[PDB]
Amino acid sequence: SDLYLRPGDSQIQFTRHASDVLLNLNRLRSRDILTDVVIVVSREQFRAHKTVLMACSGLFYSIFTDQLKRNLSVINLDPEINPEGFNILLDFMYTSRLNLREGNIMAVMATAMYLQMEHVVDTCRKFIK
Amino acid sequence: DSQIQFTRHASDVLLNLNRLRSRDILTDVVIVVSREQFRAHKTVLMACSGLFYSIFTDQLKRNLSVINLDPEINPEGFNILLDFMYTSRLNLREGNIMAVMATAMYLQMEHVVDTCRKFIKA
Amino acid sequence: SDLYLRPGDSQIQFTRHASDVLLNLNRLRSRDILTDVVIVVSREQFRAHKTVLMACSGLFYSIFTDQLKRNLSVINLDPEINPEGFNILLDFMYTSRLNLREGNIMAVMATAMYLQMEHVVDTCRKFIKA
Amino acid sequence: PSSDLYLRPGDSQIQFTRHASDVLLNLNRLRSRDILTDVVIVVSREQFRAHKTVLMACSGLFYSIFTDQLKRNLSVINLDPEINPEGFNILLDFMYTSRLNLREGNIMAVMATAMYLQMEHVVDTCRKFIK
Amino acid sequence: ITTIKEMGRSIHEIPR
Amino acid sequence: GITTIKEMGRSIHEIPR
Amino acid sequence: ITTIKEMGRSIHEIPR
Amino acid sequence: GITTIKEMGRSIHEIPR
Repeated sequence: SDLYLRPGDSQIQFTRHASDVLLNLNRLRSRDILTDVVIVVSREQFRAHKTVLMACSGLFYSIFTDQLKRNLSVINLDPEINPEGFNILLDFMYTSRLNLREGNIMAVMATAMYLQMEHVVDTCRKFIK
Repeated sequence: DSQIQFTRHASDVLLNLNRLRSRDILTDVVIVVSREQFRAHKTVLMACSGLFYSIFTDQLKRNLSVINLDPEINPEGFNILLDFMYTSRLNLREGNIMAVMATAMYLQMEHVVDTCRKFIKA
Repeated sequence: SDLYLRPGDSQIQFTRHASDVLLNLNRLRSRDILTDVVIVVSREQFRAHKTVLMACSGLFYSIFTDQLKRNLSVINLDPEINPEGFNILLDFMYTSRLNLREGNIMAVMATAMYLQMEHVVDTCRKFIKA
Repeated sequence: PSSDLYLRPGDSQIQFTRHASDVLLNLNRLRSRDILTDVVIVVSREQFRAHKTVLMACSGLFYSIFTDQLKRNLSVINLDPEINPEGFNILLDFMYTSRLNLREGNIMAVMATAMYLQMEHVVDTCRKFIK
Repeated sequence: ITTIKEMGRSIHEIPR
Repeated sequence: GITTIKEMGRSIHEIPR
Repeated sequence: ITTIKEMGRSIHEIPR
Repeated sequence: GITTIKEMGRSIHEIPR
């Protein structure tokens, strides 16, 4: 008898793999491990990973797709950008959770507009209904 | 007061992360396996492999761009596990299922090992 | 009576104009608009405006003013020049921001010597010490 | 501690506050010396050599022309005959100097030329000026 | 707190 | 031919806080 | 020649 | 983090008249 390993071609889909990757990406961020860029927003600094910023922000995609800034390590945003709004959206990029409260939803939305996070803006538009 | 949860966000981030690898964008390490090489992101490799998490946290071994795996590691087995880290999809081919399982032990990916053990039959 | 306008002369100084011009030049550069040169630094390249390069670098001014080298399209720097050092200096030219991270301070400084950017050098010595 | 002559400010960003003004002045010196100028603007009887990049930075009209592939390779631009060569010369100096010089009897010209060149921020500063 | 789930796409799709 | 499985448990180690 | 300062934006912003 | 410094002096060379 043949103890052969199964019929053959097979594929396994790990449903929660995407979530566990992102959670671990945050743990790396929260411990400042392999953070490769510091975002300067109105003299207040935020460290993050360039790849996560590109995946989420259409703006950070445009920025680090460009040769000048692709391999650099500092980005100064428009000084009008609210630092609180950016910090709320950076936590969304890593946790899938958007922590908007009443009073800062207008700042969170207009900052998502600056970062070219198109789908996050629309979810705020419907959240005024 | 409120909070919104985007259920497929993590899935969208991983897809975009694989698109960056696909276009070779901000890849910061090459993994040499026997003859062949594999470009990837150190952050994705640390998120998924207990072994890669171990080097890239070591102080001296943080600023290195070429990792050489042991010559015994099968490139075809590593490539299957690498595509897994970016896609949640582990493709066990006709003749690789033992290699993929073995490489996963080397990479300290204990959960993928445990899943294949429940899968292997004979 | 008369609705005459100003009965004399006056000059309006637009602060942040130069800051706004350079940002737009940086945008034109980021879009490969009217870039007239690529700077090859070892295994790396950079599109740029020869007008911006000449403004900031003694070396690029010395080259692109020469009648013979005026209409050059590709400039290969010395193979010793550090690309990450030059990358920081080209970024500075378009932003007014010189980022000296712990990795490559001496690299940024050395490349600024090579590029005849003596004012940047004198500022690294001014603040960075040992 | 003292045995280690490591470069003291580890990570630092130096903001050269006047670097923008310095770059724009040197662009103007290159203009005055006709160095790497790529276009001549003909305003009625006079001619103005300039750099298209500085023109696109400041003018919405020049940005719109030098933007489609068909027109960014043009050597000679003829402004409309109505455009005052004096009014244009004042605005062109503003592009290279951040200084808009308004002598008596030119302010309406500068404002009208700015509307032509689609420099709407200058135009609005002139509206504030009259009033 | 109010927790509202969103089943749609959260970020843009980086092209191939 | 291409039989697929869904594993819904954790796939990778959890990087500690 | 009375000078006047102007701290507003002087020219349009070229999109990224 | 990154220590920010202003520099009010001339940043580049002055192309002569």
